[PDB]
Amino acid sequence: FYALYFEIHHLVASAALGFARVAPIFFFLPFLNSGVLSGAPRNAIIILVALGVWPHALNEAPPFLSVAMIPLVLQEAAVGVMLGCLL
Amino acid sequence: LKEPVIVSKMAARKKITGNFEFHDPNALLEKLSLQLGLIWYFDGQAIYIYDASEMRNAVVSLRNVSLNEFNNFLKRSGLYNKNYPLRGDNRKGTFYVSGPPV
Amino acid sequence: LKEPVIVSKMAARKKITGNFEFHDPNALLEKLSLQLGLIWYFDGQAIYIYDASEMRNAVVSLRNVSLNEFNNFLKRSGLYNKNYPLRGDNRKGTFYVSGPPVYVDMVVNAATMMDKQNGRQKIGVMRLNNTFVGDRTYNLRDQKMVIP
Amino acid sequence: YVDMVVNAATMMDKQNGRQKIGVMRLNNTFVGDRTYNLRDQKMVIP
Amino acid sequence: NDISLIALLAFSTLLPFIIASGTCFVKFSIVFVMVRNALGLQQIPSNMTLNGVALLLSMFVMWPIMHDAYVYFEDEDVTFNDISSLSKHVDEGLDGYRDYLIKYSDRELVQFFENAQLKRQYGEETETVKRDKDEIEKPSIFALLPAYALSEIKSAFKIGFYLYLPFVVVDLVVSSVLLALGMMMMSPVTISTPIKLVLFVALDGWTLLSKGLILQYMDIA
Amino acid sequence: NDISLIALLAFSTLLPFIIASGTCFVKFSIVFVMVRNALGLQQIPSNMTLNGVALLLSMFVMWPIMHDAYVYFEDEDVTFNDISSLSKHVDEGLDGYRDYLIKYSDRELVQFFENAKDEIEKPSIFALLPAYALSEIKSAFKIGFYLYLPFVVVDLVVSSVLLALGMMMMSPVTISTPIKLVLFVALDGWTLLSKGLILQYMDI
Amino acid sequence: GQAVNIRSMETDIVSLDDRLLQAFSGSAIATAVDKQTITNRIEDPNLVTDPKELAISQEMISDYNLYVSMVSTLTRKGVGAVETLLRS
Amino acid sequence: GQAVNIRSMETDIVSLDDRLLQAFSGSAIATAVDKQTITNRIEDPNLVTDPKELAISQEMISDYNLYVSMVSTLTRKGVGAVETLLRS
Amino acid sequence: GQAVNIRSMETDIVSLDDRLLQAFSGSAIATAVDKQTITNRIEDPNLVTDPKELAISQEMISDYNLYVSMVSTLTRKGVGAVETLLRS
Amino acid sequence: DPKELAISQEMISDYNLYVSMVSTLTRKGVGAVETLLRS
Amino acid sequence: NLQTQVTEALDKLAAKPSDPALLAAYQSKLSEYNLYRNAQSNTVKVFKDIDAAIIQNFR
Amino acid sequence: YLDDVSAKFDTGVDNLQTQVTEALDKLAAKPSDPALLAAYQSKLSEYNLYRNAQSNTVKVFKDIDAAIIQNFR
Amino acid sequence: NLQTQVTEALDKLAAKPSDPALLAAYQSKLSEYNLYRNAQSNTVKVFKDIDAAIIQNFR
Amino acid sequence: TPWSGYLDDVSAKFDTGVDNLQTQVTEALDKLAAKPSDPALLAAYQSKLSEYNLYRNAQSNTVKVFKDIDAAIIQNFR
Amino acid sequence: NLQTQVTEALDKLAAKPSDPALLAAYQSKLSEYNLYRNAQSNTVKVFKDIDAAIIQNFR
Repeated sequence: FYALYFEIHHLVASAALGFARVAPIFFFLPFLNSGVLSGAPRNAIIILVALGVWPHALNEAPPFLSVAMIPLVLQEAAVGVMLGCLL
Repeated sequence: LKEPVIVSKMAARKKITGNFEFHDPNALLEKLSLQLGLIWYFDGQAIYIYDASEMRNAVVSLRNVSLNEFNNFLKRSGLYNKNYPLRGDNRKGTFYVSGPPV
Repeated sequence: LKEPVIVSKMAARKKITGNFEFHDPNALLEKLSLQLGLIWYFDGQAIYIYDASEMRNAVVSLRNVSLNEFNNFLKRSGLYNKNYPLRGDNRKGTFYVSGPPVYVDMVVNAATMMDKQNGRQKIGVMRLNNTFVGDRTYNLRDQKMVIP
Repeated sequence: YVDMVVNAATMMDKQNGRQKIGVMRLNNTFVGDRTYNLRDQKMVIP
Repeated sequence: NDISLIALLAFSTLLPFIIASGTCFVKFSIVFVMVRNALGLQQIPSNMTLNGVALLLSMFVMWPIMHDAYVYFEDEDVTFNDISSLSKHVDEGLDGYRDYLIKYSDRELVQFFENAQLKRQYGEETETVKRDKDEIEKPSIFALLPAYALSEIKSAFKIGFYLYLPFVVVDLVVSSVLLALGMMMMSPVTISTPIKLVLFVALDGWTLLSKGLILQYMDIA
Repeated sequence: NDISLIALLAFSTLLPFIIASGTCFVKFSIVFVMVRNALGLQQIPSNMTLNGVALLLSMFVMWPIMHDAYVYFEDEDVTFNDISSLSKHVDEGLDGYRDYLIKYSDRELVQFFENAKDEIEKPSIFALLPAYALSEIKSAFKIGFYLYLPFVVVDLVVSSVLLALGMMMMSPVTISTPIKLVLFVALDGWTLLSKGLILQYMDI
Repeated sequence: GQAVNIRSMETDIVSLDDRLLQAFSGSAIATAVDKQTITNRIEDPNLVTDPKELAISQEMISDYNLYVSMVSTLTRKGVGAVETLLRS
Repeated sequence: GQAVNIRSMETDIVSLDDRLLQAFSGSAIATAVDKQTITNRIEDPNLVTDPKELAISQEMISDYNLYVSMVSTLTRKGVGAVETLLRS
Repeated sequence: GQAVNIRSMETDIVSLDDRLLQAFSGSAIATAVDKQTITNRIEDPNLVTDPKELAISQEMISDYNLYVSMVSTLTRKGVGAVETLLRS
Repeated sequence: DPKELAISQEMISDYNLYVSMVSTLTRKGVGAVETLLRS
Repeated sequence: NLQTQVTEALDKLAAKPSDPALLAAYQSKLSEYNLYRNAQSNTVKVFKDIDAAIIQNFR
Repeated sequence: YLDDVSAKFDTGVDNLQTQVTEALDKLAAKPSDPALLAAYQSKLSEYNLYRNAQSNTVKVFKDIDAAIIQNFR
Repeated sequence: NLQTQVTEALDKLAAKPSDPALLAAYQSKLSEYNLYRNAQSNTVKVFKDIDAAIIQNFR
Repeated sequence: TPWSGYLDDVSAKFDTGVDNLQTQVTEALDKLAAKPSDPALLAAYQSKLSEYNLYRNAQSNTVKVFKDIDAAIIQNFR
Repeated sequence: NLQTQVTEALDKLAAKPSDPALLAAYQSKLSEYNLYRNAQSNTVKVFKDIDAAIIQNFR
């Protein structure tokens, strides 16, 4: 019964990279910024939106494992402000 | 029908319309349970109605009581339904049952 | 068909359209389960329908009954299926069953519920003919000799 | 109606055979063990 | 039986984040920061107290929904004998929360996520489901709560746009009468601010917007 | 007694939100900031030293309601064989809060909340807690408009006397703001609005 | 000697605190009668000597132990859940 | 004997919740029937007088302690892992 | 021969500051005597050797723990309510 | 089990520290972008 | 008042420590006072620890 | 694992659990023979050594994994 | 590989759970195996506890 | 390698302080059970069995005082 | 240097585990080394624990 714990544990690993793509769209949009949204339910919404759009299956192991982690966030944030500035 | 009827709320989302004439109701229930897809049971006090996708099954073992004695208890009580009988060997402890959840 | 039909959740996303007619549906159910790809089972009260990718397998061991003892129980009750027979040696405890998910989990659950529910001496009388019986003692007054 | 009848039948089990003596006169034998002092072996008959 | 208690405490810890997402508290909170922003006051009226007044009406509407959870789960016949009926029992426990989500969410935005999750699940070869599933089939609980919270942001922004209108019509006529004189080098926001406060208290927007939202979920008598 | 140890704790952790929402602290804390915004100030004096004095003014008028709850709940008749007489008994302590709330809340709005006179029964505590706070925010806004008005006049008259001269490109905030606060200290407006705020609820 | 009441009192009150008052008083009374009931079972010196009665005595101290500790943790999560929204 | 199903093929699920709910219902009926069958092992007097049966029942007590505590802290670490992400 | 006093006098408060001084001074004497009560219970060595007096001293320790712990958390939650309001 | 639980004692914990590390980096990651966009 | 009938049976055994009926009766008293006192000790103990747990919970 | 440290005591002796029973079956037949009494004390006293060395090694191993699991957290 | 030479002494006592020399050597093994297992679990634990404190500090 | 510990030090410290008691009780059981009536042999093994009982408890109870102290250190690990 | 004269007195008891004078002196020795070692373990422990509390405060 060890893999059942790993399924919720692969999800929470998968949501961190999912947060880094779509968070600076939640700063740019006029009906979604910090001027219109509070602090307590902000971080609840931004997590579960990325859980519904993640392309790979959640129970599987992510291909993130120790490749290059500090430059990967600046990759996904830089493409994120592109989706913000086009939208 | 001289009993109250309890239709569940998973079989309450389907709808119906039309001119119905009640002159033989226990046979009207037999045709409509099969044309729409439903399962029903009448215990002598009420008529329970489920949808066809709710039928469950189980296997239970009697250590020191035969099936033929339990089958004589069902004939004397009033719960014997010949539509959903009890599948099993006549002198054993294991059998197979399937039907409505009640 | 005089029985209610149970279609699974994954096998309801496929679609079919056309003009159909029913006059012997037990032969029609066998043909459409192979052209479209499906598995079905009729247990005397209902018809369970799964798609083909839900067939599951199992292997179980019986410590004190045979397969031929269990197959008469399956034939007599009415759950014996000649399309999914039992593959195994005729007098052993191990076999291999595979089929629809409502058919497989019943046979295994009944097999592990018959072992948990579950030598004769005999007398022979021999009259001797060439020797006395019982141990004797010989008081030959030099030494107490015994012959068992 | 159901919650009264269930509890009133369980509480009756927590609320809840007679022996008897028979005298039989025998007719063809004495009673009790007898002893026969036949001086070869102390024989007893129960 | 004992690990059913483990499920209660594990349910207990993620509760206010469900209130952060699942209930209609997200509708009350957004329009009250907007009426702070539309009046131009920045810190006042001190939104720490504005969290409390927005929570108490939302619990006051959500209370008949959450009260049915107690009566469903304090039943003395929780323990069943089969593995699927007990999982059926927790489904029919969650349906009173679930159909409330069905009534007030958008149709196609929930419908987009099942099609989006299945092609994630199996692949592209799975055929898409159209609008016509809605009469018989129910979606999952994890494909609902994304589309619910975005849809309420749409409806809350519908409200937040509307009462922004009667204040900004004021904010242009003050900036024009100031330029009707030669008073160009003057901050017009400090003249618009008195007549900005009267238009909400003479209209008495507090005691009619608060009544307006409760009719959008429940009725009286 | 042991269960009452929970409720004593249950008051204390929820205490900084009921005083944030169920007393006249909201009116004191609101007028003390827009008086800064009337003078054209941003960070003077603070948001900290203004919240401190607003806490003590509300501590005057709220303590006697809070004081009777000790001696009422210290009494010896807490052993009762009945459920409902104790339910009456804890209801009889909170009526000091109820008469405070009904005095400053609107009767029509709490009947609306009651659907989802007052002498035979008091209305429920959750039925009027937003109605008190929603009436105070309107009245603090209403009293906030009033004291905004004389400072509008000094902003306008000096803007017209610079336009009376030819100097139209001149920022009047560096000149009005000296004239702004002398209108508030020759009036001594700080020491008098604090007087009548106490007199608005508690009589002299 | 035993006794049971079967039908729980139930109606529709749109009023909210009094249902919570019945929950508080219904818990306060049930924890007050039993604190006496565990105490006079222990102070009665006949019941503490009988081994038949000792098996019950270990039960009731556990039933008191798990109950109030359960209410302590649910309320703590209850008062902690409201803390996360207003603290911001 | 015992039974093993051979193909633990990844039955793809529409969301992860039904998998968790079937895991929760797969083990709640498990530990519930264990709690009777060791208590009734204790509660039957003929089961406890045999020394041979006693160390078997000694064994299952140590298993029952080890089972639920291995499931308890695993979810306790799981709630503690997910809240540190969702708090932010 | 022991003694009790029966008069609990009342002096009028002129302010809230005059009120808080009685609750602190009335408690500081009480918290000094009971700790000095339990040491003289100990420092008299004939009191700690008797079985009947031990449960008396057992009771007086546990009341002392529960008393000062109950005044600490209230003042902690009291000043904690101050910090949040001043932060706002 | 004494060797399997011990090697499993590290195996649960290291993947838990890694998942906490990747979420805190996203917070300082996007938080550095948030303050730089306000500039 | 249990300690009274504790303190009344030692004296007849003190004046006569060889009577067979009394020390048997004395043993039946003293083991029960042994059983009573730690019972009182164990019962105050649960009331302290669970009361300390509440302030441990809310701190 | 905990079954195997138990079963190593059930495998290491062949039929000792039956050897004590057939002995006392002979002891209850004629409990007055010197060769039958002397053989039983050599056979009865070996059994009590066996089961407490069955239950104590699993007891020390019970708290050891219990020490393992609490150091997860 | 310490558990290997632990698991090699159980079988000779299994065939003979009455040898005085074997159980004397076995107790010297098993108590020493008790000292090995919890020491290793507790020592990795400090290496676990202190790295989470850093990320708790930097978050 | 066949490894030795500090607890294996003290146990084998008992085995080198004594020299032949693991076998000196074996030659007198061969001797005394040969003729089980000799007074110079009955008292011979009673001086051998008795010292066998003190030495085996001394090598045993030393272990328990030397275990729990090392438990007390590891108890002070966290 | 207490552990030195611990490790020198066990061998005469190893060579003679029946001398009545020696094991009496040995028990007064060996229990005294037992009280010293855990005392040293407990006294460094508080000095670590209170040292851990300062970094616990300033973090």
